[PDB]
Amino acid sequence: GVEFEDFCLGRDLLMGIFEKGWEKPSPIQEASIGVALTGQDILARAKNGTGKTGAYCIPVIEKIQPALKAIQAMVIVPTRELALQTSQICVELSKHIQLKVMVTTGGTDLRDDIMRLNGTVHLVIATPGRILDLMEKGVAKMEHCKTLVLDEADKLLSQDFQGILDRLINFLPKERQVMLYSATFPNTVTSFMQKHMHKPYEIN
Amino acid sequence: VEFEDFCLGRDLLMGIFEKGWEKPSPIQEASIGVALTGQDILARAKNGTGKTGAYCIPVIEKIQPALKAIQAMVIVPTRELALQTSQICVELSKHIQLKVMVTTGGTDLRDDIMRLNGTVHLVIATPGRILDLMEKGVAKMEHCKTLVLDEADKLLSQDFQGILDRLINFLPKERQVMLYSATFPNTVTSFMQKHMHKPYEIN
Repeated sequence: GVEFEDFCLGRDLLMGIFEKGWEKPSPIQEASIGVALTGQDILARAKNGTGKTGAYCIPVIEKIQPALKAIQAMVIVPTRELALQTSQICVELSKHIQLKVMVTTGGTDLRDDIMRLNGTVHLVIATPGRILDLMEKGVAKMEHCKTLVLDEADKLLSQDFQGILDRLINFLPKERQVMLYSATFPNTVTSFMQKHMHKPYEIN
Repeated sequence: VEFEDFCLGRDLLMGIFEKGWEKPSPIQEASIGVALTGQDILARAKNGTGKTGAYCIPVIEKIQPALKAIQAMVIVPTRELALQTSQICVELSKHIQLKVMVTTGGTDLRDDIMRLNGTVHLVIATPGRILDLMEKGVAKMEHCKTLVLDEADKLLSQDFQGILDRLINFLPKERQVMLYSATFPNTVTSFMQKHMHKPYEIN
């Protein structure tokens, strides 16, 4: 049976995993974590549960350098509810790392977010509209953001979002890892992945 | 850049050090991390003990010594390469309770049978001899989840009877295949198409 120690995670992260009660990796975690740690793009068909979240949160947190005071990874979700669920898991998993997590879902005085970004932020969890606004204003600087997670990609690429995911991803460095998770794969998703991703590892 | 940077146990790291391999060669840097994730691998590489180490290191890392069953197999075209490779595996695994067996021409089948009655974790084979032992039911492959084909172009060239093609159907259908070859003629790419799954390509 595959163990979390089999991935060679930092001890601080391992303690957060153990202390959250995750003794052994779930199927989607075992399927994805090892490849995700290599840096290869990831294309995963997954339903909108929460084992999905651990599957991408663990590798995202592992490769963040907390001594580097810059945004190094970003998770994009379609809703506030999902942003809060994902943020809770990241905060829990990174309990023993000095990792600064920022959540924004808009609906607030933009100065709340500007205030936070003037400080140290390692990991951004966001709905796409507000964080794109912060990127276009130059408040969220993306030079070091080498990892992007798109969670519920079919929703994020729907008509609702009016093409802003394409504007968002164009701010990221060209050398970067994209992890895409989605329940369905219509033309919006497949055309996006062909344009922006590089020979991703596919996961059923 | 360093062997320590890959996810390898201290026991194997010691065997790599005592072999005198200071840092991974470029084929090793490019291979080891992906190999450890379980992905099929397609690697263009010319001959050397560096490509040998590129597949021997992750193969050894993933063997569970407490499981007394064949867990990986390496196929090479000559007895002499099998002997060189098994010796490297024994040296790399000096600090691990790992049992390595060679199955090639030049040994009595009665000897192979008696050895396979004991514990064998890793087989280094030429194709004809191991296929014979698998057919006889003596080399039991239920747990052999990793197969390496070294110098595939030579393995698949004169295989007019389809030995390799028949051999691979004795392995678990859920399996990792690592293929290394200097050239990629029709026989090699046809094998890849038929038996491998979306392999990670290395040049």
